[PDB]
This record gives sequence, structure tokens and C-alpha cells, in this order.
Amino acid sequence: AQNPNCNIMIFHPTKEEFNDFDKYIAYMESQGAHRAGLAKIIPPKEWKARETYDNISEILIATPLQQVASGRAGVFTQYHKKKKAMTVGEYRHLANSKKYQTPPHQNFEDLERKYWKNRIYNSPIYGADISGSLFDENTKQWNLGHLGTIQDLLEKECGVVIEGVNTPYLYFGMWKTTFAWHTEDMDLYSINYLHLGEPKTWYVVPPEHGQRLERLARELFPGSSRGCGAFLRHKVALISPTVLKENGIPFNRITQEAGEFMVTFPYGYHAGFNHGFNCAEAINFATPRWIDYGKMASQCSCGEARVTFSMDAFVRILQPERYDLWKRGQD
Ligand SMILES: O=C(O)CNC(=O)C(=O)O
Ligand code: NI
Ligand SMILES: [Zn+2]
Repeated sequence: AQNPNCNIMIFHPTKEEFNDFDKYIAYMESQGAHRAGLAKIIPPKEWKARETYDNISEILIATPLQQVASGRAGVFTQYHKKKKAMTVGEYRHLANSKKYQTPPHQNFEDLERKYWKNRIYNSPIYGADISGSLFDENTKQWNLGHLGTIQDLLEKECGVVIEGVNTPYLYFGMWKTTFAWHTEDMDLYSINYLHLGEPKTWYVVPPEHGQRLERLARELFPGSSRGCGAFLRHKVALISPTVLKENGIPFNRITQEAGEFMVTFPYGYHAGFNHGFNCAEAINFATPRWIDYGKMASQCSCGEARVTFSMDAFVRILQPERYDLWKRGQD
């Protein structure tokens, strides 16, 4: 078996290899990449997402989110407080202000130490889940707005025709902005391109060990666990690498820099944080190997994990026994 220790693999496709997206995902998996839950893909030197980012300040962040933490430094939840709308230009200025800017630091490791020591004492503001794309329409390779759709994948694999669309989302981050431990909706893949700015550090649990993380989460957030059997779908819980190590949870970490793609694989739990002002684009996607994961994905029915209407068809077709209960949670 390839990659038995479930290490995060890094790929350097040639421009020829970068033509066929599906084929390269399958190639990465043939090398065991999926066992980590996360892979990095560095595009060939000839590739670019767009000409410049010189004209993006007028994008609107309609609902910036202030991420307010509760708990202890290594075990906390965060809730999102809605703030007034601001442009990306205004957001960038805010990110770079004395209140929110990245502190002096020696290297990525020093900054990581500072993040886990001090995150809970600040409330950074995130621009998340903004529908849109920053890929040039003429970018033909790994353009996250031009991928084959999950609906078409399901149709190709299972013969079912369903409603729904899936399009990319933009994320504007600043120092300490945080993404909580989660897998994707329906345990889909995700792909994330860091367009511009400071890095993003990722933590990931191998899919074959995801239930170990779930069991620890239930112990660490006991009230949340009683409220919902799948409460990590609420995307509010953080657990530090120190606490993961203390509890023997297998995981890996890696830092993504501007110009790099990350792919998360079905049922690969991940979390992380931004180093400073940046902009990422991400979208969910599927492959034939995903279908089994979609069938088995655990659902939140408590009402906290409201999702896109695109997910209705996924649950309806792949999980008909769970559909009624889940739909009650969505309404
Ligand atoms: O970048 C972020 O804030 C969160 N991204 C993801 O969880 C992802 O790409 O799957
Ligand atoms: Ni994700
Ligand atoms: Zn729930």
C-alpha cells in the first residue's frame, strides 16, 4: 500500500500533466496521497491563475465575520459575529492595522507557536464563503470555476439526474483567522488555491483515523456532543496540535503559500489559520471514489449546520433513510 504512514505529499506536475484535472487527482491517489487527507500541488512554472491582482480592492465582503473564541488556548470554540460590510480594500487596510497585523516573528514555527498561545485572546475578522472567482476565464488549467460539477459526477456514476449547482467561494483572511476542524459537506473533496498574500497553515487527520478525532472531540466538548451526534459539522471547534499529540491523535501539518493548491480528500478532517492578509478560492468536487464516502457521511440534523440547497439532492439520493430527519434540520 502506498503512503502507509499517511504523510502529506507534495506534487510538482508538469504543464502537460496539468491539463487533465481528473487524471492528475487519480494519479495522486495512485501514489497514496489521499491517505493523508490533504495534498499540496505546486503548479508548473509556466502557469498562472490570472495576470495581476492589482484590481481586486472593489470586491465586497457583504458580511465580514468576527471570530470570537471561548475555552482554553488549546481547546476552544469560536462563534461568528456579523460585522458591517466592507470592501476588500478596506479589509486589507484593517488586516494591516496595528490591532490586527501579524506580529514580529522568526519563522513559520515561531508564528505557529504564537498562534496557539494567543489566538483566543483576539477576535480576528474573516471574509468567508463569498461566491465568486479570481481565475481568469482564459486560464484553462486548474481553473476552480471550470471544474466538472458534482451533479454531473453523480449522474455519470449513478445515472441519476439532479438539480443543483456548485461554484467557487472566495476567502479573505487576516492574522489568526481560523478554520475549525471539519470534513467537507457530504465528505466531498475540496480544492483550495491561495491567490495572494500571507500563508495558510493546515492541520489534517488521515481519513482512516477520522473517528479517533471525533471521539476526542466528544470528550473535549461534552455539551456540544450531547446536542448533536455530528457537531463538528457546525465548524466551530478547535483543538491544538499539542492537545492532539497528548491524546495520541494521528495528524500532520503543512503551510500553504501563495500560488499553491491544496486538495482535501473525502473524510479528511482539517483545520488551520491564516498568517496575515490573504485571499484564497475553494470549491468542493467529487470523483468516482467519493461516492462511497458520500453514502456513509454522518449528518447534522440539529439545525446548526445549515448548508446549500445543492446538498439536498446528495442526501436525497445517497442517503434516503436519513433524508427526512436531515431535511427537518434544514428547515
Ligand atoms: O480556507 C479556509 O478558510 C477554509 N478552507 C477549507 O476548509 C477548504 O478549502 O476545504
Ligand atoms: Ni474545508
Ligand atoms: Zn448539529
